Amino acid sequence: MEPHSLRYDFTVLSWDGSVQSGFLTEVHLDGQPFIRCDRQKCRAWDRETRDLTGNGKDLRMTLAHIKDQKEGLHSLQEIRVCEIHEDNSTRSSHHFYYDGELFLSWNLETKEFTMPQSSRAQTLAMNVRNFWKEDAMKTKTHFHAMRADCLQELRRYLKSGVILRRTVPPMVNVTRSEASEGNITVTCRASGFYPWNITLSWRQDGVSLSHDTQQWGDVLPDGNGTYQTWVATRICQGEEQRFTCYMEHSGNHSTHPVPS
Amino acid sequence: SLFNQEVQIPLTESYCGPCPKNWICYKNNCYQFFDESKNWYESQASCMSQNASLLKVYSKEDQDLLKLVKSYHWMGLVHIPTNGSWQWEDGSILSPNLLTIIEMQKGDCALYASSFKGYIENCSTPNTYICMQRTV
Amino acid sequence: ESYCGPCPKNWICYKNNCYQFFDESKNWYESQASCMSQNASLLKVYSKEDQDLLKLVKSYHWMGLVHIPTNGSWQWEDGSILSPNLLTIIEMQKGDCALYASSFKGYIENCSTPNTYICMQRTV
Repeated sequence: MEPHSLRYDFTVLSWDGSVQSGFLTEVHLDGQPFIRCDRQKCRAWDRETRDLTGNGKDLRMTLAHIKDQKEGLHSLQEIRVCEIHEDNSTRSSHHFYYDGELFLSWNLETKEFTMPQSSRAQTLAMNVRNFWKEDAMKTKTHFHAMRADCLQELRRYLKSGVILRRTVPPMVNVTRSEASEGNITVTCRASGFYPWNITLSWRQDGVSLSHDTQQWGDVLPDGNGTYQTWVATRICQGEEQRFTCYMEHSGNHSTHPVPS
Repeated sequence: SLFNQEVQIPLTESYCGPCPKNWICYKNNCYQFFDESKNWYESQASCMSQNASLLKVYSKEDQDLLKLVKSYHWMGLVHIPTNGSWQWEDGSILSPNLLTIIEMQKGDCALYASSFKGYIENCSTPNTYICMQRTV
Repeated sequence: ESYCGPCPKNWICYKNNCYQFFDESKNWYESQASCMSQNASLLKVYSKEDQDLLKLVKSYHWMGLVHIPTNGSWQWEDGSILSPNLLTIIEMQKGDCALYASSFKGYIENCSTPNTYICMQRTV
């Protein structure tokens, strides 16, 4: 099963080196928009304001310390994500992006910053790291506390049933396309299913056909948050009996014949 | 009603204390921040050497200045494992609706952080600390 | 001495200076009017030793520091000069007002931008 996730984002901008008044704060629950704040005006309640939007103010101060002679627009984005997996193990990441590119990350295992190999990335990261060092801004404990906040909030959303993940079984339908030169195309469509992961395949006498002897739809969004896909193969009239469609989805498995 | 309604004038001013020399005085409490990192036991010993306890949080209104504090600091909050409940040095209970306690490291002590957070920390980890003395 | 003040009854006392922090965001002009309504002024930084508690302040907050471009340096609202070796001024937004941040930083901000603010009584 895919893990559950909580994502915090803080974004600030400069124009010609002047850091603008705005600071955008977002909270996404399993990729889904939840809380959006424009400065302290938060929309989905004292915790929404206090500390949380405050991260954007700290970010305005960080962007003021990034030396960049290139005029026009710059952007700084801070991204925090924690994950809770099926087995109760956790992930966490803490990333900073300048003009849309990663320049700094915090590694929970080493309790250390990691920078990218690029020399311009390392210069941005040392501007920021030296600022935070001077003014005691973002210590080891801060990074561990922010991780502990994220997981505790994810655990509260999960308990409350706000991100209640439901299984939605596919509808399966098999259709036959007309017998050009004595051959028919049999198509197996699975629609309205969640989650995304599905197995679908034609079988001849109960053995799965090779990938290359079948034609494959992508897995597309199918609305109300569900998916759809299909698989096809070309057989001889007379043979329809030998060919079945096999479907596995979250422990369901079913076999669908070619209809008469 | 400093007079009969609220107004700030020289006549409605008072002295705050008594407190140790050069501590923070606010609404009948004395505070000091120690920048030398110590474990919980040594932070407690240091405060008690000055006739003070570690920070006790009892009121968001009376201690609203705690909202402005940078960084993480030992306070006087300790775990009784027998019950699974938090109390202060003075044996009083943690009153509900004062602190959010956050599981950070497995441990029996808590760091104060703004706003009214307690981060569960290993009692042996060196940290800065806040001492508190009631004026009377 | 054991006694700090004199100060307003519900204000923070430290080395006989009187302080308060305001959470309601106001522009520089409205923050200064609000401090003066309480018999005070926006934070003036005059001593790293006497105001060492300013090291422990989270986030940024209006203080009483203003740019007059005509004379071409930073001064406090009361006309007194910024003493050298107290504040490092950092250009954040183009503007003529400054936010206080730890440790003894001033961030240049647009005077019209709403922000939290620190009041201090004019020193004895």
